[PDB]
Amino acid sequence: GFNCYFPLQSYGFQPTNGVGYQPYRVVVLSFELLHAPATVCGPKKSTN
Amino acid sequence: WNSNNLDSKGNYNYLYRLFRKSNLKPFERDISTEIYQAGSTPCNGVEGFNCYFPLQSYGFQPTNGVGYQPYRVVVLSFELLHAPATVCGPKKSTN
Amino acid sequence: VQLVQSGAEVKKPGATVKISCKVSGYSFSNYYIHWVKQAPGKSLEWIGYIDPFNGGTSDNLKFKGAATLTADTSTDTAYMELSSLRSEDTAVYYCARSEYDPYYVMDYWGQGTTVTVSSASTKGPSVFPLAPSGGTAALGCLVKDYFPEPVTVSWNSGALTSGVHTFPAVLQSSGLYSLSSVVTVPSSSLGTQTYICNVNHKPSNTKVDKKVEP
Amino acid sequence: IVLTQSPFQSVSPKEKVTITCRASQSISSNLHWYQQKPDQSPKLLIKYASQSISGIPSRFSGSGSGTDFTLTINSLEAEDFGIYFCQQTNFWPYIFGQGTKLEILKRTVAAPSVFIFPPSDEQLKSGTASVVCLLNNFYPREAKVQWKVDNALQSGNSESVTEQDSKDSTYSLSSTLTLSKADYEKHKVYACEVTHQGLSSTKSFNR
Repeated sequence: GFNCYFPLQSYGFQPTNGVGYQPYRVVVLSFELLHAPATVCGPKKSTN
Repeated sequence: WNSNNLDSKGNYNYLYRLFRKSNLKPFERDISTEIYQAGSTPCNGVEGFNCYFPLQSYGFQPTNGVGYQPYRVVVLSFELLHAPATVCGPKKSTN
Repeated sequence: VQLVQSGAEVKKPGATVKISCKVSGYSFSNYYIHWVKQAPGKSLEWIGYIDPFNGGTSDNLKFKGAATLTADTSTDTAYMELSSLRSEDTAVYYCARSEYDPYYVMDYWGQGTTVTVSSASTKGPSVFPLAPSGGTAALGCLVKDYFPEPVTVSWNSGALTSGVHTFPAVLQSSGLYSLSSVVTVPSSSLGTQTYICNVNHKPSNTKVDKKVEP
Repeated sequence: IVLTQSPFQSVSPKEKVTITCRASQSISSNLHWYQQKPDQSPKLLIKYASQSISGIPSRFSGSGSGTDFTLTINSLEAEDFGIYFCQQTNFWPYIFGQGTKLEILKRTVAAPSVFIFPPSDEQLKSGTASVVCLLNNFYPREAKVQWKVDNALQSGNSESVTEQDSKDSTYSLSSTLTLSKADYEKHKVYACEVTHQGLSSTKSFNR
């Protein structure tokens, strides 16, 4: 109604949208570097 | 004792070391003005990204809270006994 | 819009050339400053774009110098300090201003930073005159045995200008550089006029001044 | 993110040259273009592959279709020549186009001007004897520099530059004949014979 607004809008996502209006698939990693457990890790420091 | 009654101005004559490469040894003093480096790139002696000036002053404003009020801290340090006694409790040397 | 950078360098492999790129003519903070590697005899190759507010920077895998683009907001200088140095890290590194979006638009980059990365020492010229043959005698200077590029060969410390046609250096049998700067001079000017090439080589702190005589 | 450009395209004045940036695998509409005159800050000709950035002449134009990204350049001028770079956008960091060196025909061919020089007295004295030939204002940038020690061929120690771009949009070339002072004195004529489009020249300093 009047002064009542729906919070969450969906773009029309059209392949005809520009480079910046095309939907990007966007992921952002979260990792604490050192100081927290190694579960996903490389060799860590693993010597011979 | 607080210098709020006197030294509060802010008072930027009084200054502190905001960062240093490590913790101090007792009674250790540093007069070095060298520029700080928080990165792996040499700063060329300028402030900036990961480059700052480690010595900051506490501004002392008479309107500051008791936390930001100045205090004049003085220490009278002595070796206790077994060493030559120069300052002493005012008790004269007996017979 | 405008970028002023670090000076010419000769860098050890494994050392770190620190190339400052200082923002003038525009705002450091509004623009990714891209960096690009032009080596002598090569084309442009991406290394990384910096963000001015964001210390985190995408760096190229490719050649990896552990390049860390540090965004200095006090002096408005995007630094590229390139480690893992190599004779291919000898290059002209252009810091490229561009928008902060996935819009990458970069027009006037740095003026270029001509940085040799090599084991060789910085060496300047050994100056020599050139000996001459209606009334125009052919004399000049062959610059010798210097490293790195570039070299600006002036004449008479600004007292000689016209007639000069400068021929950039030979890559020579030593892998070094001999260029011949030649001013076309009159024969009547011979003996009443001094011809001195002043050949400056900056990285080696070398100035040698010498007369050209018939 | 992989693209490549033609190593060079040598075209003629008043002809149009559309320079190719052909991207491998994935592509986005945004792409960029350049001309770089040798040893200079690359200057952006095109923006988002659809837009010539302001300040770029109307002969420089740009477009793209799928993998194809074009810099369409028209009616070459002898001063224009440079190296033409492109930029893949997004899709992970980029390969700049390897460049198009512009070699424009119809520029004026001329006999290279020979300034030929003996070793300086301090070059001879020190023992490093450089007989110095120079080549000026010849198009295209070409030579075979044949040093003649007396009339004989010099098979080693004769120095040869690769011809370079000069201020006039001409091509200047240096050659030095490097000898010991002994090799210098005992041969009378060090002859600079420069084969240019099949045409040698002759100028020398008699040693």
